[PDB]
Amino acid sequence: QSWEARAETYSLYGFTDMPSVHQRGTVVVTHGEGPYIVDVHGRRYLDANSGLWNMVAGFDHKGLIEAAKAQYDRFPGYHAFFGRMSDQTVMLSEKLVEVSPFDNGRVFYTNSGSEANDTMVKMLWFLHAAEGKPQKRKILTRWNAYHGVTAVSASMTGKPYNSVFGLPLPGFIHLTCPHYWRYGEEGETEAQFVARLARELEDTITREGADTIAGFFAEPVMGAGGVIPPAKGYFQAILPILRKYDIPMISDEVICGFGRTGNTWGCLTYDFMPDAIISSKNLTAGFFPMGAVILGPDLAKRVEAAVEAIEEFPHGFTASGHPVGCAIALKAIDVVMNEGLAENVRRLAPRFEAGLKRIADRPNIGEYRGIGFMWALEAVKDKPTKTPFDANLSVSERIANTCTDLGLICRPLGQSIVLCPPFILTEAQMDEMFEKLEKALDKVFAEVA
Amino acid sequence: QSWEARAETYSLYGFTDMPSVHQRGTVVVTHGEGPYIVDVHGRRYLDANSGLWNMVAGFDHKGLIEAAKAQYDRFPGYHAFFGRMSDQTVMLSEKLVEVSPFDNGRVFYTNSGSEANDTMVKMLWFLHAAEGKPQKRKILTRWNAYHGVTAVSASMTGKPYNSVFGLPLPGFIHLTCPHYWRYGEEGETEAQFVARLARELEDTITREGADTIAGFFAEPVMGAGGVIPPAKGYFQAILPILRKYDIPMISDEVICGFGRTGNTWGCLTYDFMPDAIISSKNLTAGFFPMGAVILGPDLAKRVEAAVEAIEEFPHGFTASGHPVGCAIALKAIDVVMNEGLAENVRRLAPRFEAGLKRIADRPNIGEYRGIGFMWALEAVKDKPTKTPFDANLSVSERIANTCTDLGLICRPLGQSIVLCPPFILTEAQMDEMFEKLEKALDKVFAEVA
Ligand SMILES: [NH3+]CCCCC(=O)O
Ligand code: NA
Ligand code: NA
Repeated sequence: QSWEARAETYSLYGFTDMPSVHQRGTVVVTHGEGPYIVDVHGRRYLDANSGLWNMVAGFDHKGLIEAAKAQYDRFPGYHAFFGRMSDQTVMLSEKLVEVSPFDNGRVFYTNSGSEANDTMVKMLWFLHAAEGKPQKRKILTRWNAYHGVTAVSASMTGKPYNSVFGLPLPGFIHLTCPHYWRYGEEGETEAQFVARLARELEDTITREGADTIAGFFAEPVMGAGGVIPPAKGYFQAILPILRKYDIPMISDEVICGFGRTGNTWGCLTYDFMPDAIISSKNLTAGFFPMGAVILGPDLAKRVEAAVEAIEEFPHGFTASGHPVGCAIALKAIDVVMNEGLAENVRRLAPRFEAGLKRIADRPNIGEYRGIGFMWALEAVKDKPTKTPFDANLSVSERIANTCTDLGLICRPLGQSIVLCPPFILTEAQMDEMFEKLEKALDKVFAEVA
Repeated sequence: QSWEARAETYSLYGFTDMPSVHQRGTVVVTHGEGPYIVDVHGRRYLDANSGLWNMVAGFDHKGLIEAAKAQYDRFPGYHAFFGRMSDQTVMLSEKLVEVSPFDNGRVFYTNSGSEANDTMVKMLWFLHAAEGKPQKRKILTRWNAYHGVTAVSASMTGKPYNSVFGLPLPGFIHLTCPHYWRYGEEGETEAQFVARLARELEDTITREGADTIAGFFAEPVMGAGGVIPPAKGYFQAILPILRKYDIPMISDEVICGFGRTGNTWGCLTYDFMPDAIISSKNLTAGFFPMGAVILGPDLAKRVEAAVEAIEEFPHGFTASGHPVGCAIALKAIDVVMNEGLAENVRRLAPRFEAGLKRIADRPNIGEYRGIGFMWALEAVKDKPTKTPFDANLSVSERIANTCTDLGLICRPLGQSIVLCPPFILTEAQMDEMFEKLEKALDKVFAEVA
């Protein structure tokens, strides 16, 4: 019984290309060092995807390892219901409101980012109903958005593949993605593009009626949708319209939270104030499953009041507010902001951007894009016309597979080659990643020209 | 700035009475010992609730503590997507199929039971759609059922409190609860009761159309709905009907999995064979957030064939199949099943019954119920007629409160008192539990009767 065999026999794989995994075998990982992972055959890889955006401190950070173990020595498990919670919970809440852009606020916990978005929607429904508008339920997101995998968070996610579940559910509207390169019109400037989306939102609000719309969620920079920075002035045009019609604005900071963008929050980087923040991933540097909904002052007041009218918030997850996870997050927050990880991103962003600009030079890259330590190259069959490769060429898989074969974990989402390495990444490691990526590109584009 | 005050300030409370957490100190917890917890001032309490059903090994178990720590030392975090996963992940999937009632099958990972129920539903929509019936979407559960708090899992839950959210969503149907004592009609026997719910199921299927019904979910014994064993023969009547009409049966084993009913699974205790299992909570003895969906032979083959047709299953949570969680799970499973914990439940269940049997003697306990290490006492004003006390006497929230005063954590649910202590409980600690409870009951029934 090999590892590959055992894996195939018992696993139902999620987000796994099945013809790749049948033909190649599951890669079974035993440990890591810095930004490297090592499999059971001893084969070693530079994971330029931070595992899954979240391992910003690498795969063996001593401080974080030591922090987790200490909390298990102290108090290994508990909950946050019935008027009881850990000291460690009370601590993170306090810490989180502080690092947040809000002056004061409140914090509710989940296990995943998906749960947090799901919770956020329910909070909105609860809130508008208690404030006299039970019909105020619709949820606005963007095409290419990714907000998670529960029925609701998947309805929030703007991707063709949710049709296999018969989603989105009624009440979830997808507006145009602010990706200027893809969706900008013949001879339309970036400013004209941003004005068209401001206009498109208002039309939607007119079409549906503000009294039926409960919220607007946005990632500051779109992550799993393939690293899409917003067109210039998007949030500046977008927010006032939402204030005008009394539509809560929620910032999904699950990827942008704590550093990847060049700041503590994506909404800092793009200079807007949300009514609430959804945080996860980096929150624990992938050491423990944690999610957080951070309500800004206005929603905090309103939710709090709404609760006391009824006497209980009948919502919550078994492991939410976990002593271990809260401890880890404190340490992770401290490590990122005070032990140089976030600054490392700001420092190396210029060089990272220089590498991609060099790489984008060839016939089959349409553009490069991103910010800080989150970036993507777009593969095209024809550059002038912007036309993608045929589905049957499986260009995405070829690139992933070839990268893996050269010792580089790089995961393309669609025809968007994504790079989101840990923050602990050294200039030499960054060179390693580029050199490996380039070879992969040469090989694949020549197979496929 | 006290602990109580810093708690109130930054925290949003889940499943918490606000009139009594504002009234009494918000209890902040530092550590534990065996089945006892210690707060920030130094008071000890016997937790007859295993934290939240899940701390079956107690709060300071040596082995689990070291297993958790050992894994942080070896590989503190990863994911299970894109053709990769940790060695821990593969061992756990193997061990879950073995330890489950299924001979063979497949495992999908979540962080919580709510996530896992939400997932199972999505799987069913996916599967039936792939097999040519996209309208097969409706989900059957029972009144009083508890399945989670995501929009979908809360819709599955049969509790009036979800109306604050405008839930249940369309498609979610609650059958009568199999609680003979409460829902048995005058003169009607238990055998007749079951016969009637059987008829109700078939009438519901006939009326909706079997092609529109995606699955049937049940807790073998209902937990957070107040510890309810099914009327005798229920699952023996329910199953044949579900099979006659091609409706997948899912056993929600989130509370009942791994020992609490006196067997490895609730479904073994009640001698029925489901099509898939939802597991969480005890899986990690509460040490880590983990959920699992274990598909039996038929649904495994069928889901895999559907995934295969489209080449990728577009579902998964970032922390799914986490290396630490799996390593911890793997250890909890071993501790419960091989180190006496499950066995101790069987050893002490008749003594547990004997205690409640005596307590239920009072004119104010209307009934005891449960099995293994999960029990309820139901409070009543008049025993002959089964009328409860008036709601405004908060007769349960008192017993819970005066219990906490006496050093016993005990959860009130409606008019009933719930006990589900850790599996490690000694005979002496069990008697301490009864001692402290009888005193609480004496004090509260004196006042209220
Ligand atoms: N956070 C999970 C990323 C999922 C990637 C995909 O859409 O293929
Ligand atoms: Na702040
Ligand atoms: Na088995």
